[PDB]
Amino acid sequence: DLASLAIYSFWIFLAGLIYYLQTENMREGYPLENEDGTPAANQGPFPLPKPKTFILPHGRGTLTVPGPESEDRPIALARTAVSEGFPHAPTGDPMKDGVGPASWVARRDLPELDGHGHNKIKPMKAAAGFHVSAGKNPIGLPVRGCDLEIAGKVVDIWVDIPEQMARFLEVELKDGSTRLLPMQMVKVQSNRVHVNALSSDLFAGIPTIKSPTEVTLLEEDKICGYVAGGLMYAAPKRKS
Amino acid sequence: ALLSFERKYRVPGGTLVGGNLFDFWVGPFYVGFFGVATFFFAALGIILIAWSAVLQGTWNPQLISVYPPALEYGLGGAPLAKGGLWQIITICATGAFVSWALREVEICRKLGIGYHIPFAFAFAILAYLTLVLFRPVMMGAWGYAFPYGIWTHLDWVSNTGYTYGNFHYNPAHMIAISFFFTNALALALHGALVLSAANPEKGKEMRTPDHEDTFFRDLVGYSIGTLGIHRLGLLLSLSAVFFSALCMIITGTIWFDQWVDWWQWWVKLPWWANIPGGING
Amino acid sequence: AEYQNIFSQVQVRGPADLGMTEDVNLANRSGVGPFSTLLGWFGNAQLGPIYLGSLGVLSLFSGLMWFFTIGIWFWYQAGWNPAVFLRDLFFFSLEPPAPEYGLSFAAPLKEGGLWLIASFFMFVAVWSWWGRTYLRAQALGMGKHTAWAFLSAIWLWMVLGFIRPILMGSWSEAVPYGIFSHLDWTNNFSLVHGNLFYNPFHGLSIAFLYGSAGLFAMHGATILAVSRFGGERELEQIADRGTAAERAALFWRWTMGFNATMEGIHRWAIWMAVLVTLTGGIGILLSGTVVDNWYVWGQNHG
Ligand code: BCL
Ligand code: BCL
Ligand code: BCL
Ligand code: BCL
Ligand SMILES: CC[C@H]1c2cc3[nH]c4c(c3C)C(=O)[C@H](C(=O)OC)c4c3nc(cc4[nH]c(cc(n2)[C@@H]1C)c(C(C)=O)c4C)[C@@H](C)[C@@H]3CCC(=O)OC/C=C(\C)CCC[C@H](C)CCC[C@H](C)CCCC(C)C
Ligand SMILES: CC[C@H]1c2cc3[nH]c4c(c3C)C(=O)[C@H](C(=O)OC)c4c3nc(cc4[nH]c(cc(n2)[C@@H]1C)c(C(C)=O)c4C)[C@@H](C)[C@@H]3CCC(=O)OC/C=C(\C)CCC[C@H](C)CCC[C@H](C)CCCC(C)C
Ligand SMILES: COC(C)(C)C/C=C/C(C)=C/C=C/C(C)=C/C=C/C(C)=C/C=C\C=C(C)\C=C\C=C(/C)CC/C=C(\C)CCC=C(C)C
Ligand SMILES: CCCCCCCCCCCC[N+](C)(C)[O-]
Ligand SMILES: CCCCCCCCCCCC[N+](C)(C)[O-]
Ligand SMILES: CCCCCCCCCCCC[N+](C)(C)[O-]
Ligand SMILES: CCCCCCCCCCCC[N+](C)(C)[O-]
Ligand SMILES: CCCCCCCCCCCC[N+](C)(C)[O-]
Ligand SMILES: [Fe+3]
Ligand SMILES: [K+]
Repeated sequence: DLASLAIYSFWIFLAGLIYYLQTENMREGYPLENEDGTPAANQGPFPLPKPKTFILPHGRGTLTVPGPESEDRPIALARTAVSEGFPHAPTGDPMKDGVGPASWVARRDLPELDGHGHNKIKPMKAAAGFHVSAGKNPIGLPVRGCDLEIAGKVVDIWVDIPEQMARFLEVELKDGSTRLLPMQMVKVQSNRVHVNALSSDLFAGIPTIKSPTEVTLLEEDKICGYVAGGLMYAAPKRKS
Repeated sequence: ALLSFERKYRVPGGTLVGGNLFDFWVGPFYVGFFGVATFFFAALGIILIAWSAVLQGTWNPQLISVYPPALEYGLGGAPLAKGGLWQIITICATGAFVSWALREVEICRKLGIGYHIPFAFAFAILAYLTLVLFRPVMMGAWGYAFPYGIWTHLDWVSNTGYTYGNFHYNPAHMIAISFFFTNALALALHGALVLSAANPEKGKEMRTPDHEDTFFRDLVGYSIGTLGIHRLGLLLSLSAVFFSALCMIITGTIWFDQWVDWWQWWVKLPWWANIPGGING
Repeated sequence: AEYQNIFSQVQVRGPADLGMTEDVNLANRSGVGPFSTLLGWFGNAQLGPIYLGSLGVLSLFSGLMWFFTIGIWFWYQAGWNPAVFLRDLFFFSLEPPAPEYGLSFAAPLKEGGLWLIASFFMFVAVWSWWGRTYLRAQALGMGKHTAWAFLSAIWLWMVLGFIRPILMGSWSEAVPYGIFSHLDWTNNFSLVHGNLFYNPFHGLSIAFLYGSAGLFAMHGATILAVSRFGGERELEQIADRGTAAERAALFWRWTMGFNATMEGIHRWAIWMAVLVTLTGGIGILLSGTVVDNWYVWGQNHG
């Protein structure tokens, strides 16, 4: 009957839908590789889809995927075993080298832009009309790391203009330079901002931005990666 | 085999138990101590289900069914073939699910991400436990739990529901359903919105999140925003499960009559109880 | 302890955002509403503007009239007594014509006619709201994913109120307008068709419904977990994959052995959700038209 036909057709549709969905989700990261960067022998049963091209706004070009994959940066790790599937040890200081949970991707070294082509994120001092509208204003608070020592002080908030939200705290260190801290990695308290991921001595090693009133996607990745990496790599200097 | 970008993240560390002893992968899968624990609990549980099938006399996946002890056993143990297997399989399931969650926690730690995913999963675990552990214990017997079979668990859902009349009238169930439906509505809208911006009309440039906010303001006068919508899907999905668990935990324990009758507390409030007219006068 | 990014710690506000212009007729946007600090702990604080063209006004007027037609029936059933109106609010019901009227428009106001009027208004409200989801996307140069998704919901609604009654040859088959009565209708529908648990389209619909909650819990949780690297800026992660997108992928690859992309997760999402009402509408449409009893149908596989 008709119900039998409908249910049989539906499962055929669903198998086709799943094939389409899985292949769409292979537009990044594939083909799979061995640990040494060469193509793996076993790619599995789904082939790569035909490329699509996204047209990016404001003259930034296009992206075509899938396309040739590469890291575009050195990776300071080495095998710890003679066969596949074991961890790779940092060959230096993993925080400075940007590996493990301190990792960063070689994103475009330009700022993300809003829909009018202005910088998406700006220090609040240069964002006209923007101010703190609720909650404890962090500006002026001392900033404490997980060693319980003061690492610096908050001198601004960087804000997402189109979405109206706090993205980073700008923190000045003892030497008078500043660093960005991801808003999602600080706790604003009544008398301080507390940063569990980093001990005070690691603040200076947070990657710097090249221009003081904008941050490029590359730089946001280095900064956020470095701070998150501290949860694993500053664990010896943390504490209670 | 590794995704093209994967190697830099495969460093040592993050384990909760065992240091480096189980810090490795098998293909794509991370192991860890809790991966070993998962494999053990799951393997045992699956073996025991296969045995329960031999004892039941079938291999058809649509008939295999492991039933908990009948009610006469209360909270005691029961022979294997008469509820005991269920009891052990359930311990194994709990073991495997909790172990899955803790293994997710290890993966979070190695990757330097938040713990939100295992936290969310724990809500599914708590719903499962409400049905097989908490509610049975409070009601005084394992036999109030559901059986492990594809169609038999549906018989349990139907029989349990209609024990209280039309189960639609359980008010915590109404709230639960509201969250499930709202969740799906939000999921449809979120997926469509992102895709409608990433994949604009032919030859146009990708839209921005400013356009996604704009689309929603234009449509309904409000846009929750890109951070908000992810908060929202999380809240709606977890609230739906919270209220599911709640609607069951109260049923057969604090309320055990027909759910339709619970609503009489509103109808009978003194100020309008006796006014003639309407449906209830 | 560690901040979790469920609620914001600090709100910021700037000039009201009037939005992108693209091909939109600006004469038709309102001005901004108030700002809600309350909302702003969780999402955006800003309310409005909204767009209100001719279609918008039609949809709103029609929808209001649907709602008021029902409410006026409720006041009548209440004997115009406010106390009875509130006491019995969930028990009132505006019911479709009896089966003897078939698909005719001939039933008196009190015994079906008013249900039809309320329904006509709903039909206009929803379909003009649909045209609006298409047109607001079009004016901004956006894909039509929202209107396509909304159409899957419309399908179940249309089946329940309009297509299934038409094929069964009577309006008495349609859902009544009331809180409790629509639940009674739903229970009854299942009993009358031999228990919907045996309808395979209903089981699929459930699997997608539960699947939607699983996936949004997974996906919402995942984005929040990588929000420390800008994860929720999904369109730019699509355009230019960052460490947020990579860590998210790998969480899942390591956990369950495969993973999505930042764009493709949204394709898993839209389909998981639309398959709920898609499968659902099919299931309901077949009930009584082609299959009188799902237990019986299931015994015959076909
Ligand atoms: C799927 C099979 C059944 C069905 C079975 C059930 C079951 C079972 C339950 C509901 C529940 C609901 N159903 Mg129903 N319901 C059906 C089809 C519908 C249709 C329709 C087709 O137009 C509507 C409008 C509703 C509406 C409703 C709401 C009263 C409620 C929560 C819905 C929600 O969260 O969704 C989306 C969420 C949104 C936020 C968008 C919509 C917002 C509002 C709430 C909808 C307006 C409805 C009405 C005008 C409100 C009047 C309130 C006062 C009288 C003023 N149902 C079909 C016929 N429905 C739950 C409930 O609590 O009932 C008491 C419940 O447990
Ligand atoms: C005749 C039946 C009654 C009725 C009787 C009941 C009964 C009885 C129950 C419900 C419950 C529910 N009802 Mg009801 N309900 C009715 C009608 C409805 C209608 C409707 C439109 O009419 C709707 C929408 C609902 C919706 C709901 C939900 C609130 C809830 C189910 C989800 C849940 O608990 O998730 C929770 C999620 C889980 C339990 C899954 C847990 C997963 C675990 C952690 C992991 C599994 C791993 C797996 C084994 C791995 C395999 C390995 C492979 C690699 C994949 N009901 C009718 C009136 N309803 C249930 C509820 O609240 O339960 C708490 C419940 O018990
Ligand atoms: C939640 C409230 C009720 C319940 C009420 C219903 C109702 C009503 C329906 C189902 C249906 C299903 N239920 Mg149930 N179900 C319950 C609890 C469970 C549990 C559990 C471990 O707690 C499991 C594993 C299942 C599993 C199932 C599937 C067989 C089916 C589709 C689910 C789905 O797609 O979800 C979403 C999926 C995910 C989030 C991931 C997908 C997981 C896969 C599909 C699960 C396969 C599990 C496998 C068969 C178990 C074998 C274990 C082996 C030893 C490995 N239910 C409780 C008792 N369930 C539907 C059906 O068609 O039944 C025949 C149906 O109509
Ligand atoms: C005793 C009850 C019966 C039962 C009888 C039914 C009946 C009858 C139906 C379902 C349907 C469903 N059942 Mg059932 N079902 C039972 C038990 C269950 C159980 C369980 C036991 O755990 C579960 C989990 C479910 C789950 C489900 C859902 C998967 C499915 C509805 C999906 C949906 O999103 O609809 C909600 C979405 C909509 C209704 C779309 C509405 C869209 C329109 C366009 C919105 C208009 C809004 C309006 C204008 C108001 C605006 C107000 C605003 C504020 C502006 N059922 C038992 C066996 N079930 C439905 C289905 O598809 O079955 C296959 C259905 O018709
Ligand atoms: C894929 C399936 C899921 C789905 C998807 C979905 N729904 C959608 C869409 C999509 C993709 C939309 O694009 C569309 C939308 O605009 O979303 C914001 C919509 C929508 N889904 C809606 C509801 C809805 N969806 C539901 C379900 C689902 N939607 C499924 C789970 C349900 C359930 C679960 O029952 C409901 C109730 C609406 C919010 C919206 C469609 C809006 C619409 O059609 O409006 C017509 C009506 C009006 C314009 C006005 C109605 C009048 C009000 C009732 C007035 C009440 C208040 C008033 C202030 C009272 C005044 C009285 C005083 C005088 C005292
Ligand atoms: C809390 C919100 C929703 C949700 C969230 C959620 N689920 C999740 C997660 C999250 C955040 C994960 O991180 C985790 C995951 O890895 O997904 C890919 C998961 C998951 N949710 C799953 C299933 C699932 N979730 C469900 C529901 C939900 N999950 C909620 C609606 C359901 C329903 C609704 O029925 C099911 C079936 C799994 C795919 C996965 C967890 C996998 C896991 O724990 O692996 C370890 C265990 C095994 C590999 C096998 C154990 C075998 C047992 C020992 C024996 C079988 C006993 C069982 C009781 C038989 C019952 C069968 C019958 C009922 C038919
Ligand atoms: C406070 O008092 C006032 C007066 C101010 C207002 C109060 C109002 C109240 C209390 C309103 C309450 C409304 C309620 C409770 C509404 C509940 C609605 C529900 C639960 C609806 C559920 C399902 C409805 C469905 C499936 C409807 C489907 C309808 C269609 C598909 C439309 C079909 C169109 C038809 C039949 C018309 C065809 C006509 C022509 C001419 C072709
Ligand atoms: C049996 C096969 C049916 C399942 C196919 C589902 C694909 C739906 C998506 C349509 C998008 C088409 N595309 C790639 C040209 O954009
Ligand atoms: C319905 C549940 C989700 C559908 C399952 C699709 C799983 C695809 C597995 C892809 C294998 C990927 N890889 C890279 C390991 O080859
Ligand atoms: C004493 C606790 C009472 C809580 C029960 C209320 C359940 C209502 C369900 C939510 C939908 C509300 N509604 C009908 C206005 O749409
Ligand atoms: C924008 C999301 C709208 C949230 C409302 C969803 C319907 C839930 C039903 C009533 C919720 C009752 N609760 C939990 C607040 O007590
Ligand atoms: C009769 C109801 C049918 C509605 C089904 C429409 C599915 C829409 C889901 C999005 C797919 C659209 N697109 C353009 C990506 O192909
Ligand atoms: Fe998303
Ligand atoms: K400023």
